[PDB]
Amino acid sequence: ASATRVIQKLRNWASGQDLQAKLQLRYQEIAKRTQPPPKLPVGPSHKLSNNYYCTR
Amino acid sequence: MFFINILTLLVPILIAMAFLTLVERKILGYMQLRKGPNIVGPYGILQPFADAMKLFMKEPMRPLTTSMSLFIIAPTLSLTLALSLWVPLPMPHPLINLNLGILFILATSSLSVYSILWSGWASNSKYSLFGALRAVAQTISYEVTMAIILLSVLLMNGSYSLQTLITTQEHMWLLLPAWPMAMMWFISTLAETNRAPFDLTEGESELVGFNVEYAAGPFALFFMAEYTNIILMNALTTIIFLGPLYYINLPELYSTNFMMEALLLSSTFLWIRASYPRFRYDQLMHLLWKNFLPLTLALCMWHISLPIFTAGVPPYM
Amino acid sequence: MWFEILPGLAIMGVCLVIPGVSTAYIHKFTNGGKEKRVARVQYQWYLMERDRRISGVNRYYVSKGLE
Amino acid sequence: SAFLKNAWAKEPVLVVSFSVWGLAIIMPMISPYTKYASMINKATPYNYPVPVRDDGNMPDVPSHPQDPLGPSLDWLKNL
Amino acid sequence: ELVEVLKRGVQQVTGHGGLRGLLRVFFRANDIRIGTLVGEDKYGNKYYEDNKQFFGRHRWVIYTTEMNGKNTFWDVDGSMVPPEWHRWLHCMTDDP
Amino acid sequence: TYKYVNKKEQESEVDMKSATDNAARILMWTELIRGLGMTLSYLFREPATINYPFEKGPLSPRFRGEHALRRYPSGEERCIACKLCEAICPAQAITIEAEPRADGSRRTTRYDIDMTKCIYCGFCQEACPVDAIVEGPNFEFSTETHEELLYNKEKLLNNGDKWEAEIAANIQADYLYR
Amino acid sequence: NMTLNFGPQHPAAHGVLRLVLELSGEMVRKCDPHIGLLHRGTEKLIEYKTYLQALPYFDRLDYVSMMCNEQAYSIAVEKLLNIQPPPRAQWIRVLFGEITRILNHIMAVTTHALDIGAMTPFFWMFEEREKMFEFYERVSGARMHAAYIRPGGVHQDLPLGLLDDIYEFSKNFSLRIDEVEEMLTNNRIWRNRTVDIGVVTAEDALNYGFSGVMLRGSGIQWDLRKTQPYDVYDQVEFDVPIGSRGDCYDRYLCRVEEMRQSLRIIEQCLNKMPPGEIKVDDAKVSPPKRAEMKTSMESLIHHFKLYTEGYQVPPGATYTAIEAPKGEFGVYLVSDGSSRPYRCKIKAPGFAHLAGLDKMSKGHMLADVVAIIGTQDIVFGEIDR
Amino acid sequence: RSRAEYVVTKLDDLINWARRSSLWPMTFGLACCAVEMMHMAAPRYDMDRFGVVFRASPRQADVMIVAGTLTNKMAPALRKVYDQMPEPRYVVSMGSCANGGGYYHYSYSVVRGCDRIVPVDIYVPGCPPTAEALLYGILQLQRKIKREQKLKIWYRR
Amino acid sequence: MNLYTVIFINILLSLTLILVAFWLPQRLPFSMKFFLVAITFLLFDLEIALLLPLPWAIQTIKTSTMMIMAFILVTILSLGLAYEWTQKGLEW
Ligand SMILES: COC1=C(OC)C(=O)C(CC=C(C)C)=C(C)C1=O
Ligand code: SF4
Ligand code: SF4
Repeated sequence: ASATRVIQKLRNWASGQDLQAKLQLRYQEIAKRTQPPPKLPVGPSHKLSNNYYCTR
Repeated sequence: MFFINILTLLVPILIAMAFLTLVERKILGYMQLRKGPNIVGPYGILQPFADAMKLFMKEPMRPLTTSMSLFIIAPTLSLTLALSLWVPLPMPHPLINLNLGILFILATSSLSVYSILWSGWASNSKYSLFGALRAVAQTISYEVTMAIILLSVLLMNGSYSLQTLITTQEHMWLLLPAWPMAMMWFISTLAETNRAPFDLTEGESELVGFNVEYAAGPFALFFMAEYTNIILMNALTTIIFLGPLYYINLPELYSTNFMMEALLLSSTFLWIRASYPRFRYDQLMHLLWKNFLPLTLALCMWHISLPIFTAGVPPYM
Repeated sequence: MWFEILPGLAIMGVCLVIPGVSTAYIHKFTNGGKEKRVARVQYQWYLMERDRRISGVNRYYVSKGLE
Repeated sequence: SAFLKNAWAKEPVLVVSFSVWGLAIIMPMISPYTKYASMINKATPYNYPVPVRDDGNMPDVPSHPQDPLGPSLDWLKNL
Repeated sequence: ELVEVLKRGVQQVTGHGGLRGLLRVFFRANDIRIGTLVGEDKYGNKYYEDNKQFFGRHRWVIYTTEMNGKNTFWDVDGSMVPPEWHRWLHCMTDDP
Repeated sequence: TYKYVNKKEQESEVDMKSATDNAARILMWTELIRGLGMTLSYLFREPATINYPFEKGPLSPRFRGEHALRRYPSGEERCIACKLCEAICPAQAITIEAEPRADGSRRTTRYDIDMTKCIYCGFCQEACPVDAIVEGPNFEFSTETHEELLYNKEKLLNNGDKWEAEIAANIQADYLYR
Repeated sequence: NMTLNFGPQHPAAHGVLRLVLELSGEMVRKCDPHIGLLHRGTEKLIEYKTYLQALPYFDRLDYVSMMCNEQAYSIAVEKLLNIQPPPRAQWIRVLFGEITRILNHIMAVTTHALDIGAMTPFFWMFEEREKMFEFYERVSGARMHAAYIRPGGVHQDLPLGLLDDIYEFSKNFSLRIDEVEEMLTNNRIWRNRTVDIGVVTAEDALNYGFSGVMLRGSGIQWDLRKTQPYDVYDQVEFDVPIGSRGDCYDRYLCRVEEMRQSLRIIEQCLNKMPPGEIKVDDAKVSPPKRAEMKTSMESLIHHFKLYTEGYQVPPGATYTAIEAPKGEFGVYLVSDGSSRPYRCKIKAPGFAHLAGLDKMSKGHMLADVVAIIGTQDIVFGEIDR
Repeated sequence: RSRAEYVVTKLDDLINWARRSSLWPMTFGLACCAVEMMHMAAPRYDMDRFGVVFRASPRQADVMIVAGTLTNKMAPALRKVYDQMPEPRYVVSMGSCANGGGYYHYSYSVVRGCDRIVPVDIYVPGCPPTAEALLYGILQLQRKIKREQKLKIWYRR
Repeated sequence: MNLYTVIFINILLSLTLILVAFWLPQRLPFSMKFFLVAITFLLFDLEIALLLPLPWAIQTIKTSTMMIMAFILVTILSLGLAYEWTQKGLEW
């Protein structure tokens, strides 16, 4: 991006595609770092009852 | 003064040779989403000089099994013929104008095929000999159509002297007429400089042949030769088919436009390289002998007929 | 950005115009401000030589009606 | 004809190749200018035209180049 | 249009101090680009960020002139960056 | 569900118009020109390369990188020589021998990670109960001599002290996930 | 016949290949590929290593399709333990499995072109490949050689930003395939170099055990992903790109289609990934969570034993095949009751393909052989093992 | 400055700069480390920028990067290619498989390091040594090449 | 002479390079196809010769004979090519 319109137009044409819509270089669209803290889910078998291993 | 002129033609051309290499390593880069060499020097300007010095310093290796002359004659011949062919070129004024100028360029090019043959025999390793034999064949084949394409041109120019075309192309480029051959001159110029679409002479994936046993100084000289040629042949396209505007009062606008057209067509074979896969050895000869030679021989006859029945026989001299 | 390729091209170009301007002014200096005569055919060499004999030793010097 | 068609679309070089071979073998035969080539080149004066003695028995030869007699290239002019 | 790009170019060139500064950057960092100093570590390295540029090149470090004695004018190596500021440079943490 | 690639559904019979279009494709290299346009297009795109020393390719917190041994904030090295980091190392890289320190505490007399043997799996990071051995962020530790790559307890502990601040931040970010 | 060997250093030889060629002139009449230059002893080393500490080895057999390789060991060991991965993990393995087939195909299509002489396609896609590794590194910590897919379930949950970033890559990736699509699919020069080269007939392909795009390219309709659906390949919809004729072009076109079809599968996985746990909840098979091992005795005992000794999978033997990007990758794991395996025969799609080179490269030039190896997508790690 | 010592220090500085700026590497291409460099050659971390040749035949190669395990069947070859490289030549060992045996150290078919076969100048660590990590290693070779003082040693020899 | 001056500088420049380059640092591959090509090449190369004077011959007063001759030469060689194609020649 950050390309003068004319270069973009030349780009889009020479390529035959609207390459601007889907640029390869990433700009402020990528997930920000330090995404929020994760509280992951505990799966089955964590029941404190009727959880006999012999049955699983 | 003549020497001054000798220096003015060779030194600048050689420097241009060097920077073509840099330009080849940046235009190919940006096409492939990469900056190319910019860290050594400012914007990579010192990059060509840097590896030249690395190449000359590294030990030249003479294979145990190698001739020691057909080995050192080969790069000397390659650089000598290529730099020599810039001697008789109209820009617009030629350093040594020769009445049979285009025959000089055709003959001098033809001699370079030996360097490939001599280097391949000299190396005495299988990869080199196989590469040289196919290579000589490519180069020679692309000479037969290369020559006929010029003969068609000359017959519409009236003479073999490259200086005449500046007067032939005072109203229109010879591309408009004869475009069908330009294309065929351009493709043949791509073969004779062993550039990409036709780089089987020295395929890398195929036989990593011409410089297999050549490193350091010998590598460089051919190397230099190839790139100077890359320019020269492009420059011949820019005189024979794309005729730069000539004004007798100011001779440099001829050279200014010669500069512009040569750089763009030199840029084109750089652009061709990155854009196309390399042709097969027989696919390459299939093109010249089947696709192009019948087109060229017939269009050759059309260029002996166009003059006569259009009462346009060109003025000798 | 592509403009970085330009520095290299410029240096190539400057080095491809020098030759054409150089050869075409080291001629107009050595030949006395007049383009070096191109003697394609003998007649021209004759006329050229004739000129030499006509004045000095160099053909570029050119005598006129006042001689 | 049908092959001709495919030939026009497959192996479309030879077709063009031959076509030109012929068109160059025809235009010369039929053209309003073909004759000029042998004239325009004939006229171009390269070797000095040596003058003949005047026996005085020749009314065809012009006694002076600018005379109203002799050959003319007005055909070349306004060609 | 084109004038704009030339203009931003001037900004960049004139931005890194005087010509002295530009040459300092032009020749050792090989990039005349202006960003916002996000901090200067005790070693001397100066870190900058330009969120406008692509992810790859929005955060850069202009290394010091001398680190731990050694001259680092030209012999710049990555490890020069301090461990604290290493993750900021590699985008491990979005916080300076 | 299948899909034919390169299967011509039917035999389009040549029509002059079709033939011309094709012949033009062979004669004037039309598709070849199409390919040149694509590369010219990118020539105008911004290059994706990064100044390597000045800018660095992004690595998130789990990047394994270079081994380090951490210490408790107090200053007591975390490792208690349970030696299962040695047990689960796939390459046999970690060598640990231990003896009760004078304090009476359990500690490793010798902890040697052979980095040339190590394949940076990150299981040691996983296995440690006190999480004393961690995969540190640094990846730039190329060394002139092979011996430098072999690492004893003092190099790793020193590596741990140098990168502890970032290691702590990285473990802080990813521990909920583990 | 002028015997000439395609020595290892040559770039077209994938680093290690000594094809003894007999050149009947430039036409090559016989090839005797001498592999073994990268045999590392991968399957004799595994016998001395516990099931978890042998996972890493499976990321290095085919080194361009790491996770799909480690999904074959993970499925095998899981079968021998009669345990199944949790629902979220199975989607994550299918999500990572298709990122790997896009990654292998970008490898195979672009490096084939590098061999033929087209250089730009490699650079455009390789930038798209580091975008992808980042996804490996952000989920496992290793750009390649992750060790993420574990014998039971996967190792750690996806970071909280990965699925958005995989959408942004998949959203724009297809234009990138479209772009090399234009630059290397109709070039007369490519077609001539690739079309009608190394044709393999349908029955010959089955007999030579080709089992891959080489099987599908000649028209045989076989995908282990739809025929024998492993993991969740029963809940995702895709079209196998069967080619018609078998030339190296039809095989290229199939590889380009599978990249497109994988984007269709990746889309479904992001759209339908279930909330849940990433590893089976049996502490006996998958290691206990970091907080649990540091607060509950049953978990420390289970962590200590699993890391130090192992799963101790029940005695048995299984051959589990998954559709790895190259072809059918299968592990014949024979197991005694011990925590370390007894035998692990890695079937490499590639040992069979390289055998076919002599038959496929028949009546062909020195240059054709470079295309023939390129269209088998052979990585010598899998062949040499 | 004026001293035969100063002229001989400046001129190697020149000779060292040329070798440093243009290192044409030759990758054997063993195992997978070759991929982690094909990524260095690729656009995110271009090597050419630094003056590095993506593909160079042995006779025209300054640096050999051994990526991947050196089995006991490829050893006899590596040495040949190292021996056939032009004299000014340097080796960078990439991967725990090459600098040391790495996983596969104890195998019967793997040489435990390429240092046993070819003298090694920089050892780049990591199972897939990251691509920046190789780029740091190549840059470390450039720091080693700057320090070399061949002309100074000949003068005071 | 002017050419001689230029050329010897040209050789000197190349010999200088190779010399510094070497001084500063201080069995049966045969396919008739290949031979056949070389031959064809000269048959074509000779023809190129018989075709080279055509620029001077254009100005010949005859013209009719010129073209009649030139067209016959190009056509008979092309037929040579034609038979080369028809035969296994040119089919490598
Ligand atoms: C993609 O397949 C392969 C290549 O060819 C394109 C190789 O070049 C190589 C090695 C190549 C070099 C010289 C880096 C390997 C390992 C490979 O797997
Ligand atoms: S596991 Fe952690 S603590 Fe136990 S020994 Fe290995 S490092 Fe020290
Ligand atoms: S080191 Fe790690 S990555 Fe490099 S080869 Fe050996 S295993 Fe593959």
